[PDB]
Amino acid sequence: ETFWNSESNAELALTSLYRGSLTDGVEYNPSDWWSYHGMIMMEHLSDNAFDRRGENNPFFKISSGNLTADNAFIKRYWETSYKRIGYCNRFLVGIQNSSESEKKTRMIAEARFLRATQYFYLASYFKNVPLVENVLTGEEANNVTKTSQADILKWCVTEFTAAAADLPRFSAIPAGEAGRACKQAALAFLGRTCMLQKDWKSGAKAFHDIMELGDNAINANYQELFYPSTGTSNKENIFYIQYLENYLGTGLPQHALSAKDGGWSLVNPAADLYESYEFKDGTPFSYDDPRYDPSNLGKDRDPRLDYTIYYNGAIFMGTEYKMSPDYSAAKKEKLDYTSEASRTGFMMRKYFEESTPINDVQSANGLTPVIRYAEVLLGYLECLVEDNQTITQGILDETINAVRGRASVNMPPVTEVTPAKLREIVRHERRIELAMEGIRYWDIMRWGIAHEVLSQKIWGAPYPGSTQYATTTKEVDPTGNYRWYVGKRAFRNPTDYTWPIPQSEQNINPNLR
Repeated sequence: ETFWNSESNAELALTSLYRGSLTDGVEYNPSDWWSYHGMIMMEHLSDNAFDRRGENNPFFKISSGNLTADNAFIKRYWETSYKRIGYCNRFLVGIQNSSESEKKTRMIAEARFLRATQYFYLASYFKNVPLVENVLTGEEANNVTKTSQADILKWCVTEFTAAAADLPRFSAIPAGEAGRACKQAALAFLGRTCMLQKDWKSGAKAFHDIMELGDNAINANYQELFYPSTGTSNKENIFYIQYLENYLGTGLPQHALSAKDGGWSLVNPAADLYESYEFKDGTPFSYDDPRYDPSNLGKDRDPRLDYTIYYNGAIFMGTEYKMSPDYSAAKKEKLDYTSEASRTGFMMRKYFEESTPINDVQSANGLTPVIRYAEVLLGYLECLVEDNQTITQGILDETINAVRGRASVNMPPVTEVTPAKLREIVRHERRIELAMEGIRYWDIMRWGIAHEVLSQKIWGAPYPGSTQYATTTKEVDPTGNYRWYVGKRAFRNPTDYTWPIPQSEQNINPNLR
């Protein structure tokens, strides 16, 4: 009532809309689509990575062929979404009659952006869900009906478009507003919404609008995009989550560092990601190529491999990572099926600013991008290809080659303009560029290839020099490359393209059965 008489009170409410259910530190399940477990660890559901908790862990079961409606992780995603939606709805109603101002107009756009992102993610995975815009009582909420995915996505287009119009451009966001949604953040989600609709023409336009605004650019340094000290002082990270150790610190280090650095090794990259990176001359990787060096897995490979993952013998935080079937379990250096250590032989390097001390691995500074300009450039190109628009070398140079040409990466430029061939090149570049950032599952789902890439066994790092490998891997690598057997998936086509409505909600509301 009187609360809304004050712009500072509106600002306070808006801070809660951004925060959602995120809390300080370690989380054992998602607290938001953008939390470390909600976003980054979705890579565990993809062909890029594995969850150390293993094949029986219900998070991993989301895409392994074993998802059921009583799953605790899908219920978290559902409830945190609808909790934020409900607070956005109250905010949008409550602010309507407050004094007009530029700040009021901006904050309405921020609330609409935030609400629409929740429906974007709900629509990506649950697909057909209640579209709630009004403040409901508990009873009313228990009797809502589903809206189709197509109708939700159309609504998201309208909402992201309206939000973008009234959000400041990226260049107008000062340092003190780091983390706040800009025009380009809303346009990037608009573009992703259009790709889900397969409205490729509209998606190309949304991403191209970001490019033509001219506020963003590819950063010279790839690693620094993901570090707290540098991640907000570049022109590439459009939308991100900043963690400040005195406020809501991130527990990602506790969870994803290895034992030598105080962590629990929860995040484990897989062999199929390791194998995806090109050689330095841009040709595809093969274990049969003489450039493959089992003593230095990142040597003569795309620099993004060593920037993103590490492995036995690599240096991380100034000391050597030791991980092998031959090493000591007491030292948490053994690769096995039980220790508090990597299940694959790989670890994630991305997001860890190695030269800067971390005072508390359970509540650290951190910076996790949600929308990067590299995704915008690759998204634009993907949309043009899918919309049957002619690709020129100029277009390649402004998109895929700007991403590959980043100074710290400097990979050979693409010249392919044949659309069928370019589709696979762009999808692959996107896989490499965005690896371990929580987008791969979203991509393999929307592309309709999840049932192909998640129909397979999961392998780990190669160990040709291991004496214990032959008798301790659950299965000897049938390709002859001595990769560790990690586990398997049997994603169901079509069932696992859609998450079921959580069981508790089906039980309450007959319209959701």
